[PDB]
Amino acid sequence: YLASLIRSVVALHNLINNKIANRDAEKKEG
Amino acid sequence: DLYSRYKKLQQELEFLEVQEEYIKDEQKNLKK
Amino acid sequence: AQWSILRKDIPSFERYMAQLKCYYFDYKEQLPESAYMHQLLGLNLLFLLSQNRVAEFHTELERLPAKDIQTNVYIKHPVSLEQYLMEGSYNKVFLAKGNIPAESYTFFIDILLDTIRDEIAGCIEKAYEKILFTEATRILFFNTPKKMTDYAKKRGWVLGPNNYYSFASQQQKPEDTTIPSTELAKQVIEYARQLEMIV
Amino acid sequence: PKNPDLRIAQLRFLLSLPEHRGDAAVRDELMAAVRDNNMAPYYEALCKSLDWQIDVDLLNKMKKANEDELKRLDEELEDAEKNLGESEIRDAMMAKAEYLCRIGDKEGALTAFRKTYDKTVALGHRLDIVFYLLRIGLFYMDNDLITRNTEKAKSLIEEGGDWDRRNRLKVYQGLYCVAIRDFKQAAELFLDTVSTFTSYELMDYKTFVTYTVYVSMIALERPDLREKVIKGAEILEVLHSLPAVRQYLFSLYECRYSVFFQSLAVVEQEMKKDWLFAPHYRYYVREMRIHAYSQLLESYRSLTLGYMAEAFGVGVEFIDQELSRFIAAGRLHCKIDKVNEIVETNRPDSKNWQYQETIKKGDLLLNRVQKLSRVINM
Amino acid sequence: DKKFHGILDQGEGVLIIFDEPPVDKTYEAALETIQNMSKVVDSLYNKAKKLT
Amino acid sequence: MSEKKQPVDEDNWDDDNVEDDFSNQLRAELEKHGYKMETS
Amino acid sequence: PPGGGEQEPPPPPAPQDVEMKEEAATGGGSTGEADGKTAAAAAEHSQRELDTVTLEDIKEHVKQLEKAVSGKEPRFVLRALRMLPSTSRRLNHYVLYKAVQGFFTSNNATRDFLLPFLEEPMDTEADLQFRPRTGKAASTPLLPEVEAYLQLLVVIFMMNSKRYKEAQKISDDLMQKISTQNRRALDLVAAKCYYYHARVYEFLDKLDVVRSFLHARLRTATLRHDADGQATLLNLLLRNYLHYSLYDQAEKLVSKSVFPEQANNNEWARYLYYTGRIKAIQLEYSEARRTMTNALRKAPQHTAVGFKQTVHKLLIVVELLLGEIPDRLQFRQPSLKRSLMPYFLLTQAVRTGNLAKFNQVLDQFGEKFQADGTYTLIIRLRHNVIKTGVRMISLSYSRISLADIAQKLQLDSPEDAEFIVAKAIRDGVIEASINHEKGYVQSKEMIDIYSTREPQLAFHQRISFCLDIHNMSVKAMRFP
Repeated sequence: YLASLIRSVVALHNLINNKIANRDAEKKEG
Repeated sequence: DLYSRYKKLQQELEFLEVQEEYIKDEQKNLKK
Repeated sequence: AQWSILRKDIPSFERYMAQLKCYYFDYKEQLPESAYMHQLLGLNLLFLLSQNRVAEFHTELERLPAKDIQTNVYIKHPVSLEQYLMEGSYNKVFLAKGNIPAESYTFFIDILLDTIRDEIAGCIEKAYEKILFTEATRILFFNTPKKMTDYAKKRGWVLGPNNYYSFASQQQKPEDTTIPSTELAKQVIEYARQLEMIV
Repeated sequence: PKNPDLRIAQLRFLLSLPEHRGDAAVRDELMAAVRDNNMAPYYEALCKSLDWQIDVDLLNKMKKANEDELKRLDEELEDAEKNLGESEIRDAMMAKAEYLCRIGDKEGALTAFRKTYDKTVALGHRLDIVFYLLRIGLFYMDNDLITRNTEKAKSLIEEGGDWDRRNRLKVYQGLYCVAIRDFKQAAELFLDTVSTFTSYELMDYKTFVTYTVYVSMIALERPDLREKVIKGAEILEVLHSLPAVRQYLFSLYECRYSVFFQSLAVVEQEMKKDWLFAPHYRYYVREMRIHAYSQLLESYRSLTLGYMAEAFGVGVEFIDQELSRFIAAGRLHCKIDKVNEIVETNRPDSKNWQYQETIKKGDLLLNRVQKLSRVINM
Repeated sequence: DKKFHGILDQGEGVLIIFDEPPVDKTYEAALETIQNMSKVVDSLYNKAKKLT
Repeated sequence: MSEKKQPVDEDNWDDDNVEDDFSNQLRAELEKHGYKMETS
Repeated sequence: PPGGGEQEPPPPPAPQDVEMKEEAATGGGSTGEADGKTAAAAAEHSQRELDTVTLEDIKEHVKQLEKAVSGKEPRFVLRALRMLPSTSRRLNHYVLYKAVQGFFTSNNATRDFLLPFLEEPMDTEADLQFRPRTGKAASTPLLPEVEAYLQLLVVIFMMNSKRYKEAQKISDDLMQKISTQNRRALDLVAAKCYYYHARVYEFLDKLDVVRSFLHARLRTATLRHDADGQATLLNLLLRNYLHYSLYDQAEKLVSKSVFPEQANNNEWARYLYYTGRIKAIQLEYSEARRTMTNALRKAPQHTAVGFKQTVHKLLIVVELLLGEIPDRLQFRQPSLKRSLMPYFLLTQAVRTGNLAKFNQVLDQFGEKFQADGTYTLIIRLRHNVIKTGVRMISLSYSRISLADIAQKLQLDSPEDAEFIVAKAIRDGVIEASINHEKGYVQSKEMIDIYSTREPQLAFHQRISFCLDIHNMSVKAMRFP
């Protein structure tokens, strides 16, 4: 519960930080 | 065109299987 | 179908009944009502209860809108029968055997009661060691029958000094349960494998 | 006007809903109703009570007189005297609405309160109007007004003045006892019992002590209940006045269970005479009956229910049926028995308790990141 | 009142004395992190809700 | 987000756990539950 | 005209302007993302499709006179769009014809010209390169055309429009789906056309005609690869075969196509509803109620939606087929008032040992039970009338005399109390056992559920799921 959960949430934090920074550079190209 | 497109997809597919291989290999060897 | 149940034939009775059911599987069904249908289904509904297809029993009952409750004792007889198998009511099955609106349903009910007797047997074939002949009358059935000779020759249960002997059906349970040591050591390995190896 | 007013709302309940109880409430309400000029609310109350009597038109012209006598005051005032805000127009027109809260219905009073609320600038006059809305929402138990203005009292007012909020602390948990919140929020801020005089803002004292001692033995069993209510001394003064309430306390704490039921029998029947009463009585007793069982099964692990037949009350089959209903309820963690007649208990260990909490909270967060992973990635 | 670590029996009239487990700390520190991790998923829940 | 699976569509405020437990067991709880003692 | 007619000019033009620029930017955006970066699952495809379920059904119902949806057909009657000048010619025509329909009156669709609004919009050089445009702008004019509901020579306007649109879909399915995969669009297009073609076959005769074609679309599905195509068609193919009250369920028991394997939280939700309906009727109760529980907690994000009222209705029945019952009506709705009163008063009688009240419920509320598709409860819930208390007793007591349990279960005979408890343990209600010597029904062993390897099993389940989220997240997060 302490190692598998917390490592997943950190990688889940890297989801949203990627997908926000992906499309906000995409929609602001032009 | 219908045959020439088919081989060009194979050659690229063989290539970018090699490039994903050693980058996965290099990233392992880079951690040391 | 009437000839199939009269001649005591198991695979052929369901063979003709399926094609009969395929003919009530008619897509364009104008089809004025052949008055033998409801007891024909009741033959199949009682037969398929008898071979312990209870999951197929209730999924067949979908096709009747109001004949289950309003009328039609031919279909009302197995579903009242199956209701009696539910709660605790073994004996009402064996008492309401002697009431059939149709022909006697004899090739269905004798296999039907025999697959009730082994459940009473499989309850009483446990490691609970000894009972007497009056428990055979209560639990199994039948004050002095040929059936006590039947279970004497088929099974044990021999009447000794006014006592039946049922042997211990008890298991031995050889357990260590640390013997999941290889598979538990295996189970740890794919943990660290799936953490690593994708680099 | 509003200050001794809440006893009337007790006699509105007590006369009406127990239909057998129609003897003594009307004896000291009707003589109080011909007093105090109470004219608008009692028409429906006279329907459920004895049908009619002609004092209606007597005080109708008398309620019209004092309506008109002060209406002509503040209309001449606003046409001659030219101050605003908290002026003489203010305190005359709040005297009209306080004439309405004492005499009329709520509706003319509340719209005059909203008429005069935006004419104020001082928070002290604002909060005294919010005192009036909270009390008239407590008259007619209307749960819509009281939820709003308490937030107005917290957020919009009481970042300013001070120690007119303890008057409404007793009103925050007056809401919680008329709600089903008989558990912790009531007993937590009832615990400051240093408010004595039976005022409008402190509606009674001795019954307030009985309110905070009934609700107190559900919030906590022994995380030092005995310091806050038993080693407490200012509470111990006035329960020395009431012998039955004190006996109800010390029977439970000093483990006298047979006299505890006789005390609890009086409490439930005495609870019947209350107007915030509907959440209590079917829930209060059954929570305390299972409260006494749980600590009694503690310190034993091989109890016999024949020992419940005299140390506890009587009724061998009565303990048997009531434990059976409570074990099947998912509470009262023990295992009743037949012919051995031994009430064996089973309580979990540390590890058997901790493993259950982690598997409940584990599947909660697992389900929580199930759904979150499906919202992302299309 | 927790002055003593034992238990009684009515069916035996017999007092039994046992001890207490002090090893609660690891599971106790475990499930408090789940209360923390429940709030950070709620923090990422409305972060994805506020903007996709 | 329809699924086209729609086509048809303290008084009792927090009571239903306590109500599913007991409903009508002579809720006055005194005339038998406290009046055992004349039978014993 | 002075009351409502002066507020008639404001409703066309702003839905003519900014609602038009929705699919203008989306259909432009979906096309270029079909051209480059063709894996556009993380794009505006989904939420626009979430809009076409929600928004455009409530954005417009009629075909929107003064040329908002009645103008769409003179708007897209003339679309060449074939070469880069032919697009830039029509991009000038996107400026021109929308301005004319915003200013003046084009061809006004007075609910009757729908087949010349299917030929000539499809004619005048309309492309199969813009097959999402033809796919969307044929499926979206179903919705003014069905929801008029006048049904006077409009059933064939439905019928021709679907067969036109699906022949365009077939022409995609055989000819050059070059990096496009319109199945993402054309799944719900195949659904929305056949929700109402099912409704057409509700007003008239049976809908096995749909199912033979729906096998054929599922035959051409699952062969290419499954990207929601097998998922959407499977719930559709299951629904009529469940809607028919014939035998009908062994066809689904042999239906070994159980895997969509990912369904965007919404197909998988109601898929678990229909297979829970199946496993409940063939007496697999314990597996049914836990996947009904999984279906209930999977899509609650709705507003009094009615199928949530349906899955909540079945799940309390199957747990009354297992003895236990939770609180149910604590989330009362504007529509749950009708559905709480039978079932709460039902389980009121189930928990008691009363039967004359229970039959009074059946005579009172049989019509609703027959309306809900749950005839079968009376033959199966009378079983658990005796099985509720014997589970309750075996949970409460520990070692009961079978002589005493007969009066407690009001069984009126001590001798068959062996038989019910035999039925309970053989079917596995309680793990207790009978001493057939002096009346004992003794319970289990002492609780040993920490030092007997059982905490490792649950701990392995939570490893195998949580780090599986981790690996699925890392692959899904980095596209660039």
